[PDB]
Amino acid sequence: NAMETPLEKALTTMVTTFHKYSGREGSKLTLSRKELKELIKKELSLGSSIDDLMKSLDKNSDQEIDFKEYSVFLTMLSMAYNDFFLE
Amino acid sequence: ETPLEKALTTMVTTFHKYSGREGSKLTLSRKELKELIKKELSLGEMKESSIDDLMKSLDKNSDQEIDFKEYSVFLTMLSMAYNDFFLEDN
Ligand SMILES: [Ca+2]
Ligand SMILES: [Ca+2]
Ligand SMILES: [Ca+2]
Ligand SMILES: [Ca+2]
Ligand SMILES: [Ca+2]
Ligand SMILES: [Ca+2]
Ligand SMILES: [Ca+2]
Repeated sequence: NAMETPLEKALTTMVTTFHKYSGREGSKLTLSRKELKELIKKELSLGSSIDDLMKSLDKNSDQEIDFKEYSVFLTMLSMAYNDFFLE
Repeated sequence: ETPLEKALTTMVTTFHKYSGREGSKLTLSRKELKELIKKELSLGEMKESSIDDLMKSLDKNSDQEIDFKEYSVFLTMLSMAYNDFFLEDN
């Protein structure tokens, strides 16, 4: 939909990126650690601290990252750039 | 460079496009929040009553400014809304 604003397209990409990787194993509604790392490896530039990331994110302790837990991860990455924003 | 990386960059630069217009360059006034919503989201014009309520819900420290952390709660409302749409659609 070309008529979506730049922000709308961004938010859409955040949502589709989750579901692109959550449907590889297990529930398609959640990311396993394997699935998380594969989104991290392929979609981000972050190349034992995953499993620590995994734990910080898994607020319900169910071993899986759902959409609300992934949104917190995205905000972490956003804030890291916002902290040092130079106009 | 990835779509997801450009998306997160957009979250930041959009905030700053409007937060730097007046007052603190790092926070959105009520004016700046209303202008962000008007321009950067499609249709659905927000009434003054609606801006008030969203302002008061986001402004957890009552300084009448929306900082990036408070603004991140709004982005999540929008993501969550589209997630529900994507789930139904798929
Ligand atoms: Ca899965
Ligand atoms: Ca979980
Ligand atoms: Ca979380
Ligand atoms: Ca401002
Ligand atoms: Ca926009
Ligand atoms: Ca505030
Ligand atoms: Ca907050």
